[PDB]
Amino acid sequence: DIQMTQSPSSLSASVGDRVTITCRASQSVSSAVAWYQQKPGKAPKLLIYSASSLYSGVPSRFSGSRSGTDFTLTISSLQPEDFATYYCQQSSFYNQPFTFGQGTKVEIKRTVA
Amino acid sequence: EVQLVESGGGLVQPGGSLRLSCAASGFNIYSSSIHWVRQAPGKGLEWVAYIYSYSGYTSYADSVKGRFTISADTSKNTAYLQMNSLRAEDTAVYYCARSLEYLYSSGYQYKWATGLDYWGQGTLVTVSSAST
Amino acid sequence: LSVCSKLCYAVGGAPYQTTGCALGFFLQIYLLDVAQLDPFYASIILFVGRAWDAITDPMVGFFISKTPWTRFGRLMPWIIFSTPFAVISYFLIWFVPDISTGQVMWYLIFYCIFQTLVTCFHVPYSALTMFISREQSERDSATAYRMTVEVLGTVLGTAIQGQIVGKAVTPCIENPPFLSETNFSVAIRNVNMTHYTGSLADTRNAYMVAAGVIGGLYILCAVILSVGVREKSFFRGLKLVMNHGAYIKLITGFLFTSLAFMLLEGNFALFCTYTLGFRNEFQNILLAIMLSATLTIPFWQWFLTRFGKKTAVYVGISSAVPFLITVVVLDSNLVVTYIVAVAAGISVAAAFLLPWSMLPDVIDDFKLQHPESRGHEAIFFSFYVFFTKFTSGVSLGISTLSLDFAGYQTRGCSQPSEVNITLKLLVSAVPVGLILLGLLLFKLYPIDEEKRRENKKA
Ligand SMILES: CC/C=C\C/C=C\C/C=C\CCCCCCCC(=O)OC[C@@H](O)COP(=O)(O)OCC[N+](C)(C)C
Ligand SMILES: *[C@@H]1O[C@H](CO)[C@@H](O)[C@H](O)[C@H]1NC(C)=O
Ligand SMILES: *[C@@H]1O[C@H](CO)[C@@H](O)[C@H](O)[C@H]1NC(C)=O
Repeated sequence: DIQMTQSPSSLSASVGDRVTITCRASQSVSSAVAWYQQKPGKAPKLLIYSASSLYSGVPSRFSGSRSGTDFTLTISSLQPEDFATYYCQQSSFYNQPFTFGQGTKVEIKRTVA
Repeated sequence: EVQLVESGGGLVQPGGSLRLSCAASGFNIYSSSIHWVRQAPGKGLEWVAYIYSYSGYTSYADSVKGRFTISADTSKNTAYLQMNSLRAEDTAVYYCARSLEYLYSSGYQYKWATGLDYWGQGTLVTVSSAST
Repeated sequence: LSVCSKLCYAVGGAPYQTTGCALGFFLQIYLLDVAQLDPFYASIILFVGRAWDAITDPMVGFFISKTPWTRFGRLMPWIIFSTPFAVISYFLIWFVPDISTGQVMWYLIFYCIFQTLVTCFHVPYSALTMFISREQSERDSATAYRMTVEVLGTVLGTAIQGQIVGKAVTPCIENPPFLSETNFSVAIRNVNMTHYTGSLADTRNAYMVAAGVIGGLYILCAVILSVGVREKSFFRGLKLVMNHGAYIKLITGFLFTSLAFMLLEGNFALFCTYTLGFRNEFQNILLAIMLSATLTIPFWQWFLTRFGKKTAVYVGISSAVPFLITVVVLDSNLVVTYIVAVAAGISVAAAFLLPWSMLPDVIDDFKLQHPESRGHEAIFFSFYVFFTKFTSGVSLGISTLSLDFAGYQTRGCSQPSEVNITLKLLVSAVPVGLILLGLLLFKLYPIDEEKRRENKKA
């Protein structure tokens, strides 16, 4: 099994901010990542497969990148409908268990009360 | 239009038999693959099993190997997940999901990968001696 | 005449060798990988093309001396006019057709046309020697220049076709882990290919670029040859060639050895990629082989001068056996592969330099056995070259056919077990068998460094 680890586990960012979520794969190479997004109480949605390939029907806000086994997902303009939990999955048949990451809960940012 | 509807849930006794069904519409199972992925109540997603319905190639998670058996039925176009010898920690919401097999480039080689493109709605199973 | 032309006549040997080299090594890899033809039809193409190259040599050799001395010369207009069509039909071999039906004919027709035209260029160029000048010393010096340039042209063809194609490696799809039959026809369905088809178009463009570069060298060398050089029965012969038994024994021996080595050429070009798994740097290995052979040829000349030629044949052609066994016995290693490659290059240089210098000795022995014969001296070279090329074509066809029967998978990145067993037998079992049978039939060759008599009499 490959230990996929999402380094931030709770992100705070208001509408418009540049959001970045990383997912370190323990194994060095020959792995793909698949980024999904899950709303509270709804099924996930495949956002980006092959670490850079947007799925058909997904807004262009999202962008993936493979930076030396450090897969990354970035949202350019966080629309107030992107407050969900983003998961990274080990998509590759060479590394068989397609285990998911921990998750990254994105929540609005404001002054603490 | 593609649609995946799950069936089979409710309460299970710890160490019981539950067959979860995943009925498909708008596509043929015998031509495509199916993943099953569970999400624990209040935890992250956890991949459970996978099947390529044409050849019959099944994979399982390290926690479910030898307990769960995935299969596919073309006479009904339905994926199946049989769950036997259930521990009181497999209670979750199970989603079946069509895969999207693609090829990623590793140098000159084009290796195979799979992404769960369309997800089912998920059904809730509670493995417990007494709940709710 | 003087070096004012002996240098211009030299470069003319390059077009035949570069085109002939880049083909011989890479063509089987082309039709199987970037052209993606059925290995049955690829075997048909290879066999028929090399057999047609063998057939068109005496055809063209007879077609001359029947053509009149024009205002440009008699042998020169052949070279002047065959070059455009030669480079055209050579570019179209390394070009994938624009049709879905009749892909095999697109390669048969153009490979055969290129063979015919490169023959109409090489055979009048070869026969141009006897009309360069009247002094035999000048013709021998021009022949030495030409053979030097031909070896260097083998080197250039290998280097160019390997470095241009090496920049865009052929894409391979790993065996589908979710499939048992290893068929791609099922896996590719419902799967995007724009990336794979893009990489395939990249390697096809690399092959087209290499074809264009080699054709440009062809055109340039032909123009230099045409501007710097200005020139000034048979059934009985075939019945007579079978009455010189020593020549026949030399032919059987050297033919078995040369056949082994050309089998090595083709099936090793494929084997280095698919069995050993060095798909990324097999061009470097081929270039190392060719460079070792070319730099070690002069050593073999010194060896011929030191010992007998019958000792050099044994030592040189036998040096290949242990390394050819080693390369298949021990697992893949790019440090061991380079060593077996340089040893095989040395042995290749030996096995191809020895006949070229031992055949004139049987010519001199025939000049003493039947010392009244006029003509009937290049019939020996013609027979030897025909039975070299025809047999090499038959063997390459049978090799690709056996690879077809072993279940060769196109687009694959790891071939089945039977294909690897065959690629190991076609480099060690069959080639070493042929090498030993050749060196055993060479024990039946009478001149055993008794050439002193044939020399003093002359
Ligand atoms: C594993 C190896 C794979 C492939 C290698 C096998 C075949 C391809 C290579 C060559 C095929 C071309 C064969 C055509 C005839 C042989 C050419 C040859 O190699 O014949 C030697 C000749 O070239 C000597 O010319 P040299 O440069 O020695 O000058 C001589 C100077 N002098 C006269 C004073 C001694
Ligand atoms: C596998 O490939 C062979 C050769 O292309 C073909 O004849 C056969 O029908 C294929 N099998 C399938 C499509 O399952
Ligand atoms: C495959 O992906 C490419 C982008 O890399 C896209 O242009 C093409 O339309 C896709 N084709 C299919 C069959 O979806």
